Amino acid sequence: GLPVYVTPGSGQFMTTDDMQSPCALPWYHPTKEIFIPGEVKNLIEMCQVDTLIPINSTQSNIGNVSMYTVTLSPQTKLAEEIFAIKVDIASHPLATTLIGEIASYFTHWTGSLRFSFMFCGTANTTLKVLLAYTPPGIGKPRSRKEAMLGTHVVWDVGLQSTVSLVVPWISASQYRFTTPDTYSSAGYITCWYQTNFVVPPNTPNTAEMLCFVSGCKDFCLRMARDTDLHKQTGPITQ
Amino acid sequence: GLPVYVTPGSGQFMTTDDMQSPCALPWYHPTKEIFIPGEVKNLIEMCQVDTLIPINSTQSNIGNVSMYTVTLSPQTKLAEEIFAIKVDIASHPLATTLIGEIASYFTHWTGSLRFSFMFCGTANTTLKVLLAYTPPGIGKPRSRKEAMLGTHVVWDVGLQSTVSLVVPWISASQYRFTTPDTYSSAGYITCWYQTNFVVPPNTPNTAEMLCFVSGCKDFCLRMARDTDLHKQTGPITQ
Amino acid sequence: GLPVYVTPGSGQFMTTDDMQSPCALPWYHPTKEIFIPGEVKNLIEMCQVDTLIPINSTQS
Amino acid sequence: SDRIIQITRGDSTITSQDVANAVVGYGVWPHYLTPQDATAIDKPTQPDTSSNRFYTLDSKMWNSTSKGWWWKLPDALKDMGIFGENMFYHFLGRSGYTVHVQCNASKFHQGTLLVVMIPEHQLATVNKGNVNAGYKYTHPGEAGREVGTQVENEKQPSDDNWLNFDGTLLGNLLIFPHQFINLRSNNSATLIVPYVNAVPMDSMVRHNNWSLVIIPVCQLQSNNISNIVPITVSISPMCAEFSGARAKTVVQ
Amino acid sequence: GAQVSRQSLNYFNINYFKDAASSGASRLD
Amino acid sequence: GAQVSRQSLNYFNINYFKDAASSGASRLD
Amino acid sequence: GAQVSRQSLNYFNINYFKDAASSGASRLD
Amino acid sequence: GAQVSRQSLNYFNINYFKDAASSGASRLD
Amino acid sequence: GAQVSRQSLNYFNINYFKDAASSGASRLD
Amino acid sequence: NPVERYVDEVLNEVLVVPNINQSHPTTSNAAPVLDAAETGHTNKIQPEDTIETRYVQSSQTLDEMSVESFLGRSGCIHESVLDIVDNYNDQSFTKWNINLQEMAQIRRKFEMFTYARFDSEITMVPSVAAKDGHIGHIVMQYMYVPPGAPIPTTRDDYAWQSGTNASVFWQHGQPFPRFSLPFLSIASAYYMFYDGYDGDTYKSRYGTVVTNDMGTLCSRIVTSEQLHKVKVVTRIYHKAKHTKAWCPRPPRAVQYSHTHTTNYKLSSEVHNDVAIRPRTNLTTV
Amino acid sequence: NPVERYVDEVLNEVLVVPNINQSHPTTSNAAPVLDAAETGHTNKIQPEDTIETRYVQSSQTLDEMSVESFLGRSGCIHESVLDIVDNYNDQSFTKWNINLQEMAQIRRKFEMFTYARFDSEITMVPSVAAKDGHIGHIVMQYMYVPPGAPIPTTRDDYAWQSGTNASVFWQHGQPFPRFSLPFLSIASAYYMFYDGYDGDTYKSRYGTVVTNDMGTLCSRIVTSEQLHKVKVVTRIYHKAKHTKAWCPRPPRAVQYSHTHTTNYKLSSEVHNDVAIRPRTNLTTV
Amino acid sequence: NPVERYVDEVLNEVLVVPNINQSHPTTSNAAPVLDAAETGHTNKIQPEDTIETRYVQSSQTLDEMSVESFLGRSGCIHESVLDIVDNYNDQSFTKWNINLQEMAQIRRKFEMFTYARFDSEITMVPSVAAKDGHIGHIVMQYMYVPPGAPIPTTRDDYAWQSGTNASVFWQHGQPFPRFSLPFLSIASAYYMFYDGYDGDTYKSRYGTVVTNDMGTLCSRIVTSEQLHKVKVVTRIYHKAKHTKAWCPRPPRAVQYSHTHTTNYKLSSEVHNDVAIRPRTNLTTV
Ligand SMILES: CCCCCCCCCCCCCC(=O)O
Ligand SMILES: CCCCCCCCCCCCCC(=O)O
Ligand SMILES: CCCCCCCCCCCCCC(=O)O
Repeated sequence: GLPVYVTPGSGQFMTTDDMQSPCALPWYHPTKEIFIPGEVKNLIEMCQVDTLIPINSTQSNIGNVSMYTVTLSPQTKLAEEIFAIKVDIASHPLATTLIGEIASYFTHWTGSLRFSFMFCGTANTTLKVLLAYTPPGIGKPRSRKEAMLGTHVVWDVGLQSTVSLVVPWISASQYRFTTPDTYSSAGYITCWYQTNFVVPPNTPNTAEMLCFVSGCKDFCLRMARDTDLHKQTGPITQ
Repeated sequence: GLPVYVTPGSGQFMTTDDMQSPCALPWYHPTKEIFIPGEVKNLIEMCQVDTLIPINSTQSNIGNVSMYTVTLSPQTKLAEEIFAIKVDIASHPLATTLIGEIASYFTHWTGSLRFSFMFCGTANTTLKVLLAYTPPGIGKPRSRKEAMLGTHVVWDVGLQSTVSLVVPWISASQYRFTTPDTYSSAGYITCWYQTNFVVPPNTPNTAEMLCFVSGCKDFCLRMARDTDLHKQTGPITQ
Repeated sequence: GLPVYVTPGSGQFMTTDDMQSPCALPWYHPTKEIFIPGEVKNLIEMCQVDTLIPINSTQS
Repeated sequence: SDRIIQITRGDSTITSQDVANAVVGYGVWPHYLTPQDATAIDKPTQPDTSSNRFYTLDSKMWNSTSKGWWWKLPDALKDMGIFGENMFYHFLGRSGYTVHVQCNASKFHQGTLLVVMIPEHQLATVNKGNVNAGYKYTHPGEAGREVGTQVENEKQPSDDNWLNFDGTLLGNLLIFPHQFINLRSNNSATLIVPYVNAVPMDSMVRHNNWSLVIIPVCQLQSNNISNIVPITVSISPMCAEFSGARAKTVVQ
Repeated sequence: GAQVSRQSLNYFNINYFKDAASSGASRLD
Repeated sequence: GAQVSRQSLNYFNINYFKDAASSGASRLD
Repeated sequence: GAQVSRQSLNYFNINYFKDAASSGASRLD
Repeated sequence: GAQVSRQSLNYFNINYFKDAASSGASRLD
Repeated sequence: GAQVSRQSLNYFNINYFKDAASSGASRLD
Repeated sequence: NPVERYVDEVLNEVLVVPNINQSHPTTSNAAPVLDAAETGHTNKIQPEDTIETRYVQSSQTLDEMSVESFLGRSGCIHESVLDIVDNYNDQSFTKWNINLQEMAQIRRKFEMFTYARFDSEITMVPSVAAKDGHIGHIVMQYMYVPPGAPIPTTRDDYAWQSGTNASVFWQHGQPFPRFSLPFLSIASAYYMFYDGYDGDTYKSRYGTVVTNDMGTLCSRIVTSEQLHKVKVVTRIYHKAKHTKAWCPRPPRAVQYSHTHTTNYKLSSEVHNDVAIRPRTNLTTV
Repeated sequence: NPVERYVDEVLNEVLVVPNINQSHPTTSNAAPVLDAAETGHTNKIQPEDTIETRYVQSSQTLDEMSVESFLGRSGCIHESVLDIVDNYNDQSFTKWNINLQEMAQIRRKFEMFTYARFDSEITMVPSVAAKDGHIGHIVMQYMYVPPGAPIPTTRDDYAWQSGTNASVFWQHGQPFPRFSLPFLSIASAYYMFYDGYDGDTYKSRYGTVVTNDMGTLCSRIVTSEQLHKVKVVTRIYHKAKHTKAWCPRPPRAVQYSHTHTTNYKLSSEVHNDVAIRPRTNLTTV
Repeated sequence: NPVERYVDEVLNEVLVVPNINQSHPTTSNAAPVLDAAETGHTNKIQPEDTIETRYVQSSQTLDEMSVESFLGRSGCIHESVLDIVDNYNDQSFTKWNINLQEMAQIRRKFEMFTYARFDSEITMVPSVAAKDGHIGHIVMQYMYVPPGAPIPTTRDDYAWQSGTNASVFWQHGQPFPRFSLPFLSIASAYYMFYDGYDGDTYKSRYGTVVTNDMGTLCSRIVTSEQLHKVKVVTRIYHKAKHTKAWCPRPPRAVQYSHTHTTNYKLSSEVHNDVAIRPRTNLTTV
């Protein structure tokens, strides 16, 4: 017979190996494949779709739709801060968004992020807001002046209800860890009143805003891993 | 020697594998093959041949030829029901027919079924009957009117003794399970008096009918499995 | 199957062998390589550079 | 104008002068079953304009405390003209839909509705072991379900809008064909969905292919709350075809 | 034996032993 | 089966069993 | 992959796995 | 050694060792 | 390495490792 | 193309089933649904002839229903037992008159035909039970003794030399033994049934026992007596290869009782002896 | 080129991501950053449209994010236990109704789609625990019993003959068993979710239990009773191959409670039932 | 020629060294032996310039001195211990934060460069010590848990399902496990040294611990509790493949004390802390 040399690794079972194996059902012919709308070939397709950020997930709001909305109203002090969160795609509150959940199945991420905001006040309610992205190496901005020195978008509310702020990939390394790691913490995104929330008389004095997130054309995930956003603490029975 | 990597599965014995093995009788020359009439190359050939349905298999009839016949006679009430059974190829009473037995060696089936009926009364006995197939999603018809709303054949007894009703493949899925499964229960086939059984005087007032079943050109079985229509509860000795 | 003859040495692990092995991270694409000054391809490059001799290495 | 829309189906025409474009589920327009994908061999019946027309359901009232509403298809149309008749006289049915949700208010009103079409929306029960949602509860008809009202029962399905009534987070419903009715922008939503299933045709009585879910994500508010603000749903089957004719199935 | 085919999709029908009984399942038809 | 390619860099895409289910992971696209 | 050379002294540089990391030591230069 | 034949039905009579005594049973005639 | 010869009696002198010391006994003369 | 046929083998699409064509309403004096079963032929009517069908492209294949496939699955035909109880010399070897009549599952499948010709793949699964704790080093010998060859009567019988008979030696820890056997009959095919005798008197034997002698399988634990007693059970599996079958027949409807015979037992309530389930009446589904 | 595509596979550069192009300051009445989420579409704005970007050549690839890759990793789906305690005949065999609903990790991944079609690679990892000291010679039999086939009720049930069913025999000391299964459904794809019933009454079953019957896995220790008792645990691993998926959906946000159902439990403090971590307030990162 | 280069690989003559040429007596105002080390350059003078050399053909090759060769030898980087003492559930599993900082031999070689890029071949050598007599049937599971993935806290933790993580299962008696890992960094090369922090305060971490997170290796004895206790020690070996290195540096001159840091200890007599051997005086060889 052909002389062979059994190499280390032989006989082992690696869950990620790619070998061939005999079929238990020889001659079996699978059901003809029919056309079904909605086929997905790559998870990137799902990362490119906006999903809502549970940005207002304080303990009293979790378990309520209100955990997804941010309230705006007439201010008495100028340049007030509206919200502030980390930009890290798998950090909280971004973690449970679809892109955050998918990112949690990988170890590395890269690319630019797309944050969108839809104003939901009356059509006669006006407002100008400043959305800013603060690259790392510094703490979150403590004022609007400090925040606008970074990347930002001044949003004017009007006929078009939604605005988008892109968080460009500004990193030392080509990739970052998806799990909360100092060295690769991507920065912050804050929101401030640019002018003020204004309404005519007989109009509600508060309004909600919805927040979305998705990845830009350069978004990419790497190194598959199990997620820590879901667990099993007992047997799943019949 | 050639470096090799022993893959998972090696050394195992799978009853359905397709490997080669050394011959215990080297140089042995098998007996010349001669022509024998009746060769079978595919079991479908056997599914296309009619065999009798033990449709009248009540406890008192089993063990008697009468379990294969259905009695007809002059009726006093109109549109009376003659018989009713499930269409499922491996259900009872279809189970022990040849096609039912073969179907019991597979997990899935598809295609149309051919049910035939041969009248065996005297040549002067007349009759018109309605054979109906009720597609699933509803209970068996409770009357002739209810039954004829489905697929059916009105059979007129005459010089030609036999009629055939085809149960078309009408299913959501391309295949169905051969074993009694709700989701894939194919429906019913019922028989009703269309007019009445009529005879001249001095002629027997009852007559028998034989029932056959076989598969149409689109019939097909899939996923080989052991049958539950036969068992072994002890050793078979010499 | 193909008749084979397992040769002596099979199954052993020699720290200096040069075999291939399955990758634990299939489909993974490594970070693009960038230019970094100072690449070394052979240790001889380091042997050709002068370094000081601690010639006066008495205990004191 | 891109703010306007006119949808004509059979003998019905619907208009809106403040739309937010329209959505075509998964980018596939509804179409009849082809012989390459078909399995049932009898010739299908295609009612055409007598079934592919807009059927308007019972309207609902939206108020500051509304938690949402949902309907299931084809269940919601089980009692709608020729389409309804056909789904009970035949074992198999197949159809696409044009869903037009209507809700106008005033320019001094504010509120936001998330309108979603979910394929295979398999509902959950809460804290009831392996007991699943009962047939009757997932087949409410044109009345649909008003989230936050139904008086509990064992086979009663989940009523948690934030968990999509199935153990997943509301914020991610956007991965399904959807639109928003943001009162300051539009007064209607339009979604055209194709037939979606792992089989070419199916029982319209025991399998609901799509579920229409409407959740008010931003509370309805105004300074004239006495004026009732309804939500009306009009659905039009598309390319409806049925197979396996027999007597009419009677449920319950 | 190697019944090498060509099309490039080359088919290698190999018979490792010298007896017909040793080969695997037969082709259909 | 051996799907022998040529370029010389010859590619040998071998399928050791006679059932499609037996082969390894699919190519992308 | 088989990087078949010719000269007859044929060289068969075979890569048994589908990932670059799987191959043996690199060539020099 | 490989005594490759051709007909396409290619025959591969392989001798894995370098001694005549090592080969299998002889052909007849 | 494969030192393929031809005559048809093809000779396949294969060297499975990348070091001269690894090959078997030398030829004579 | 031997390469196009190759693709069909991998996809299992060698034997395709016909499509259903679109049909239309008809009014004719040609009535396909009417026939005469007395002829002994099956009416060849198809769905297009009884209803208005649509056009449907069939994707089903009959490959798996082929005879090669049906009988080409390895099934148990024997369970050999070597149980060391109190005498190693007597209990360390045994013999079995080879046949495919002792296990119902494979027997019934082959008996769905009158004649069958095929090569056989025999796979053996030995399992050593440690009755006292250890199994030591178990080496087994399985010798095929064709009719006429000397049958061993002791564990050291000269016949174990196997100077001509084929023997397979298995060592505990090594993979399951397996070998192929060519079609063995002195005839052109094996008789699944035989309506004949080995003579013409009241004492002549009847049935396949007359035509199906396959010899004997003699086994022994090669290892000499060990301190700890073991129970070695070797299960024999058979698979038909390169198969042909003739004259299909009714499937076995009752349990088998003995080898090489169609004999059966009947109880007082026969419906318990067959797979038929009593119906309440003609109209109860 | 089938050789150029080969190089891309080895380097994992089949699906490349777009480069970022240099952009410049702009002053226009075209405002890409403004849109309307009400449409149900995602704004397609890119970084070049909101800031002045430099030109950068992307080297990232999406290969690893493919569906084949995502679902192409072998994960545990079952842990079969055969624990010999006091009755070998009753404890040496067992059965399992096959499904991918019992282990959270792989279940959640597949459930990120509504439908999925794929072949399956099953790998088994058996481990024999010596409760009394020795393990003897362990031989296992794993039989796939499709729905309808007879299920064994004893360790010597005739069904173990496996005359038609596929069985895998493993011998302790030999490599882990592994085999492939072709897409098994009677439909075109597996239902990850099913908003339907197996009837139309208050007692009809709901969900995937109606459509996902895969049969049973029957196991037994082939070896006959040994002096020393053992506990054999066979872990089953599944990997999807040649995969296709349709209609992505929200990931499971709460723990699973039962098989074939989306049912869940909620505590008095719901934030403990989801992965969401309570924020101090809107401005606390 | 890819075949001529092949011959050079087998003979290890890819990188040849220059010959020495014959030289002659010289009298010139060009003095090669004189230079200025202040420039930071090494005088390029060769033997032919200082003495009268003969002609000699060099046969030496530098192949073995290549970076691939130098770092291409498998060395131990970790010795994992699973010692069953009194609690199987707690002692049958463990974890290790992966790094190449714990074993001096390979660490010192890699640290002769500032940056290095390479794929890794991991080979594992498990050895089961029978503390009570038997080892039974040992099956091990080694799971690579990238940073972020759930780390198991019990031997039956759901994370062992390994639905996405890569796990290697080894069975006692089978060959040593081995697999390859592709260059893992989020950067272009691994940092052997890092003069930086993960922040800018007095409490920020310093060194490679900031940049070299490789995740965790989680192990467990898959086999359930056995009567006899064992001590399983798995030694991990690493070998660099397809290597590149940049900016060579001085070799470690004192013992290492901790991972990811250049910290060291000094005694009262420093000559004992370095490999330098005290000379009696300047002229004592
Ligand atoms: C060591 C056992 C040899 C294995 C059994 C070979 C069986 C092949 C013969 C088949 C003939 C069937 C007739 C019969 O029922 O006896
Ligand atoms: C011996 C076990 C057979 C191994 C398991 C095969 C699983 C493949 C079927 C996948 C269908 C998923 C639907 C479900 O959740 O039940
Ligand atoms: C299961 C263990 C994975 C085996 C270890 C892989 C090591 C490769 C990374 C090399 C990076 C060196 C930087 C360091 O000192 O930490």
